[PDB]
Amino acid sequence: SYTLTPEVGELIEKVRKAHQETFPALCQLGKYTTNNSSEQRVSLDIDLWDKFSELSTKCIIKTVEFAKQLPGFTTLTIADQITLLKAACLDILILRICTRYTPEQDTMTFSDGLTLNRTQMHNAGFGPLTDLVFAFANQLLPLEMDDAETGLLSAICLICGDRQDLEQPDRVDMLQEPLLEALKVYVRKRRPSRPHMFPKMLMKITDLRSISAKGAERVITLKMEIPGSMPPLIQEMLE
Amino acid sequence: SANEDMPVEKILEAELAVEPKSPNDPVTNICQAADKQLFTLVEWAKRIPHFSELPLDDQVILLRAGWNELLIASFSHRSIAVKDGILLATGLHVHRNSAHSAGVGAIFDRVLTELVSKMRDMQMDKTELGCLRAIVLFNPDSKGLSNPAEVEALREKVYASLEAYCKHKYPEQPGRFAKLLLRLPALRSIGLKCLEHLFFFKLIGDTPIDTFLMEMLE
Amino acid sequence: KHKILHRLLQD
Ligand SMILES: CCCOc1cc2c(cc1\C(C)=C/C=C/C(C)=C/C(=O)O)C(C)(C)CCC2(C)C
Ligand SMILES: CC1=C(/C=C/C(C)=C/C=C/C(C)=C/C(=O)O)C(C)(C)CCC1
Repeated sequence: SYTLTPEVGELIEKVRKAHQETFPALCQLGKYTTNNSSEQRVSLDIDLWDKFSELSTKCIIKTVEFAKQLPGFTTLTIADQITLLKAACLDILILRICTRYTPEQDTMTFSDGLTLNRTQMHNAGFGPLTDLVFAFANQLLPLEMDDAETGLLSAICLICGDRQDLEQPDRVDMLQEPLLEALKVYVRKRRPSRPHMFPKMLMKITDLRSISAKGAERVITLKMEIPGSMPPLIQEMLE
Repeated sequence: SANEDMPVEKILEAELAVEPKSPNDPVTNICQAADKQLFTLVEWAKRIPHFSELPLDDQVILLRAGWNELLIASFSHRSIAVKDGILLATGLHVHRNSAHSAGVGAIFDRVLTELVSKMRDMQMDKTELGCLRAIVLFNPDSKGLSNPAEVEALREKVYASLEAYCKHKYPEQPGRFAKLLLRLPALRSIGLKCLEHLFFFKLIGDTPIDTFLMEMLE
Repeated sequence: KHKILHRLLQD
C-alpha cells in the first residue's frame, strides 16, 4: 500500500524544500571547468585549494541554513545545535558532493557550477580520500535517490542523539524518529517492488561515517600542507 | 514467507549455542577471551541459515572481514547489566578504570556509551542481536567475494526477518528496526579503531619476545 | 569560540 500521511507528507516536503533551496541539483545547474592541474596527481595545488576552500565555506553556511529549517532543530539548545553541526558537517558535505557526480566524465560539480575531474579533486585537497569519495558516489547511483531522500538522509545524519558532549540526547532521538519514519515509507512508496531499499539506503550511513572519519584526519594533514591557515569557518567547524 | 527464508528462531539458536559458561593486565585478558570466541565463531557461522551454502572462499572472506565487529557486538550485549565495564567470555570482568590504566580508555568508553549503553536503553534482545551480527556477517562489500550478489541477498533476507520480528514483538515501536540498524555505524567505527590498536600484531614478520638478540650472541 | 557559527545560528 504505502499511503502517505499528511503529517509525514508535510515533513517530507519541508526537508526537500530545505535541501533544494540550500543545494541546487546537478541538472538544474550550468557547469564550467578549468585547465590547470588536470594532468597528473599532486600533493596539493594552491590555486585549486583556494577556489575549493571558498566553495566549502559557502556550502557549510548553506548546511547551517539547511539545518535551521529542520523541525525542532531550532528549538534545541545552542550548544547542542553546534555539537550536531560540527559532528555531521563532513557527513553532509560528502553526501551532497556525491550527488553531483557524473559517471561518464568522472567529475564532481560544485554549487558555483565548477566541475572538477578525479585528478583535480585530488589536487584541490581531497587527496587520499579522492578514491574513497568517488567510489562512494558510484555506490549511490544504484539507489536512484531524489532530492527528498538525499535530504532525509542528511537530516538523519545531522539529528543524531549518539553524539558525545550533548546535553539533551534523548530529545535529539525523538526528533530523529519522524525523519526515519518518513524515509521508510517514502523510499518504498517509490520502489514498491523492492522494500529492501530502505535498510540498504540507511546502511549507506555506516559507510559514510567511515569516509567522514577519514575526512577529519585529512583536515589535519592539510592544515600542515597548506601555506596559510584554514578559513575561520572551516576551523570553527572541524576543529 | 519472510521469516521462513531466514528464520529468527534458527539465528537465536546460533547465538545461544555459542554462549560460554584477574591476574594479568586488562588487554591480555581481552585477547584471552577473544581467542576463545574465535574458536567458536566458525561454528556460529555454520548455524546461520544459508551460510554454509556459500563458496568456501566467500565464507573465509566474510569471517576474515567481520570477526572483530561480530565479537565486539557479542560481549557488548553480554555486558548489558554491568556498570561501567564489560563481561568477558572467560567469565572475567574488565572495569572502566582498569581499561584506562592499560591505555585503552578512549576506545573502551566508546564501547560503553555507544554500544553497551545503547543496547541497554532500548532493551535489545538476543534475537535482534543475532540478526544484527548476521547482517554484519553477510557483508557484500568484502574484498575478493566471488559472488557479492548472493551475499547481498542473504543480508536482505535478514533485513526482512528482523523487521518482521520487530513489528511482531514491538508493535508500539514502529521505528525499532531502524533504531537497531543505526547501531551498526558505531560498531563499524569502533571495530576499525580496535584494529588500529593491534596493527603491529597483524603485520608481524621480525622476531618477537626478543629471541632475536638472545641467539645473536650465543 | 564559534563566533561565526553563533552569528549564523542567531539569525
Ligand atoms: C584480538 C586482539 C585484539 O582484540 C580486541 C582488543 C580490544 C577490544 C576488542 C578486541 C576484539 C577484536 C575482540 C574482543 C573480544 C572479546 C573480549 C570477546 C569476549 O570476551 O566474549 C576492545 C574491547 C574493543 C577495546 C580494547 C582492545 C583494544 C584491547
Ligand atoms: C571541507 C574540507 C574537506 C572536505 C570537502 C567536502 C566534502 C566539501 C564539499 C563541498 C561542496 C559540496 C561545495 C559545493 O556544493 O559547492 C577536506 C576533507 C578536503 C578537508 C579540507 C576541508
